[PDB]
Amino acid sequence: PESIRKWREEQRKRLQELDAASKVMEQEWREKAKKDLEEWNQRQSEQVEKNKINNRIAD
Amino acid sequence: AWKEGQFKDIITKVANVELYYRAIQFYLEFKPLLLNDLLMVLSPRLDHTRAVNYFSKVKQLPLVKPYLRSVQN
Amino acid sequence: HRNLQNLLILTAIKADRTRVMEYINRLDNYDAPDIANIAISNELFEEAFAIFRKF
Repeated sequence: PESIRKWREEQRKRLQELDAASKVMEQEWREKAKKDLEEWNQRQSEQVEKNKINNRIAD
Repeated sequence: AWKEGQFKDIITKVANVELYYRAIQFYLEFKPLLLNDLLMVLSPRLDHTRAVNYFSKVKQLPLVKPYLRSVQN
Repeated sequence: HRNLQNLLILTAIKADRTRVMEYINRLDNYDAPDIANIAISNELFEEAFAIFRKF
């Protein structure tokens, strides 16, 4: 019945959908990593400021 | 296709040591928290100069501060 | 270190990369003056300086 046409088309569409899904998942993971980095840098800056205050109040 | 345990086990059995830098970059892009865990086991088979050079390039020196305490020897 | 120093130090000198410093800082039970003279014969002199400073 020459099913090679659908054989190629359905698989190509499924692969194109899976690639887009994987790209969206990777972008979401990158955004989560950036949010974690921003959350860690703020705490690091707060700790640096607390250490500076403790060194100032030492004298 | 990614998994924490499988990658942590197969990272030590590779031949090409240049893949360590690419893995570190991809982790920093995806999972920056596991960078210290990866460096703890990759420390023998990885250069310490290029790692800190890349960390200073991307401005991530204090992120690996606890790792530097185990390489002072 | 029986015929094993050139397999790591001399092979790294042929590449002229920063891996020589790590190899010096990691390899033990080697011959210092031999690799020092080998480095002096090449274009890399800072490695021989570091070796002479270590000993």
